[PDB]
Amino acid sequence: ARTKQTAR
Amino acid sequence: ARTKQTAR
Amino acid sequence: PRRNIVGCRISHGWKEGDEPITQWKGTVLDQVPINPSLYLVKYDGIDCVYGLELHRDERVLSLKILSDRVASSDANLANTIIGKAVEHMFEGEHGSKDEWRGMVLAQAPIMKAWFYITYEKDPVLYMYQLLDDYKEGDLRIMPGVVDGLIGKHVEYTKEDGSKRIGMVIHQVEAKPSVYFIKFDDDFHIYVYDLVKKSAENLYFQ
Amino acid sequence: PRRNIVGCRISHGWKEGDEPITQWKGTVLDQVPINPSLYLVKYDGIDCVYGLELHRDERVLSLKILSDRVASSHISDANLANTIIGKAVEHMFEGEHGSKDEWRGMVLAQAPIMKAWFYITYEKDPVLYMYQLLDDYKEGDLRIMPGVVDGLIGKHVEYTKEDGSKRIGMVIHQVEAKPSVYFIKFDDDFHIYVYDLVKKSAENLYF
Repeated sequence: ARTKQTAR
Repeated sequence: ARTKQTAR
Repeated sequence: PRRNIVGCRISHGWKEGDEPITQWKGTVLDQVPINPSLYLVKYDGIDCVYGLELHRDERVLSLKILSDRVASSDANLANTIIGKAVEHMFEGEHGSKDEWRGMVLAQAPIMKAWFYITYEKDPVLYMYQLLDDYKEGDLRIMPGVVDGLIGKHVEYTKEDGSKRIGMVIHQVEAKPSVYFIKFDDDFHIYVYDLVKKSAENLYFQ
Repeated sequence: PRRNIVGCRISHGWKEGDEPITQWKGTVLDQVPINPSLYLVKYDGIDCVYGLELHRDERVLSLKILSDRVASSHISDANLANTIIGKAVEHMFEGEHGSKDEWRGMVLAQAPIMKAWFYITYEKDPVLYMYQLLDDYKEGDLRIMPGVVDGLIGKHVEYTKEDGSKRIGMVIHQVEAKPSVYFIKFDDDFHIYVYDLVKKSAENLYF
């Protein structure tokens, strides 16, 4: 599945 | 087919 | 509001001039965001979409909600006609051809089986269940965007010399050079494609 | 006058605080009719939608229209798209420590311009995201789970902060497929916040 992004 | 309408 | 009307069935009396009061029934399609006094209405048995200030307009009598808004159809087929130039076949005398060049604009709000469409020789807003026309062979598919235009006042000079005043109320997503204009002196929704020469007389403010 | 940028690819520098100054690329989705200084943008490689006053925001450096790729896209199967639009979903993402997490959410609409992409928001992260969700769906990563107010567009709203003072914003859109759901832009942030007025998670909104 997709990887959650870090906040930028 | 449909028929074009006049004003009321 | 105490009671919403967008998406509801409504009825009201209509009193224009000194004609006998008649009764109208229809479905409220949309409340224009840039001018929320203005509503777009589809009246039963009437092809052209009405723009009416349903609360302000003195001709609108005894406005009633007949029933509240409810929940919401080949979308793939719908998508093949949306935004397309078309030849739309109507019937003239004794079933003869009465074919009109036009543009399918969008699926209508609320009444999703219905489509917004306008015509090159009659550039106002109509609604039909066009997939029925299509399946019957009566809709043939044929082979200028401005920043910040929504809400702008618009005018052009009439033949009479006077100015016709209105406002830009909507942009068509499938064809973004195409806008809806409501003029103060009429109930139709006028549809202009700003790419076309037929639009060059409009002045915006 | 100024040139339209809606539906265009764009590029600009970005200078905020002491953060590294970088060059951004993206696609303009929307010029908000009720506040036309505000544009919604999908930036390349960034999942959350940005609301920016692109011509006024001092963080934006030298806005340019690009011509590197076609901006728009369309949906493969509109019927399939209609089965997920308006639905509560479990949207799978990889977990921080292995396995996958079900992120509870709501598919809101196909995005403008980038029509192969869908607007979606999440119970635990109620801002506006965009993904090509039919890809997730085909891979088994999107599962369907088994307060409307007229005249709200443009209304000012405030949200109660834990710090005690009010967060100030504006209602900019109503979701067609779920008309109790609205988009809100707050003055202090670029995210587009999504609220469902039928839910208790909205009781904190004051109009």
